[PDB]
Amino acid sequence: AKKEEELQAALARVEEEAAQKNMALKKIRELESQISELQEDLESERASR
Amino acid sequence: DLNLERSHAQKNENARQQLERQNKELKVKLQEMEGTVKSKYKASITALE
Repeated sequence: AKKEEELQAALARVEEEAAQKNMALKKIRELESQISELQEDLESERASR
Repeated sequence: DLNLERSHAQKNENARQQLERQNKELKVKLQEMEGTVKSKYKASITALE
């Protein structure tokens, strides 16, 4: 029961950590997309200048 | 008296055996309760920290 109880807690940590990792991964993709759009504006603004 | 004395001696052996049997179970319970408490609480304290 000690290892079984501790195993359930360890498994729950993976699920809890996976939830935060999913949001972090999605935020990284969203932030990366904004960097691409910002880079295009810099090149377009610099080219227009 | 010999037969009656043996009954008391035999009964004492059963009572003495129960104390010895309970001592083995008591030591096993105390040794397991310390691990189940020191482990279930140590891991939980690390998660809160």
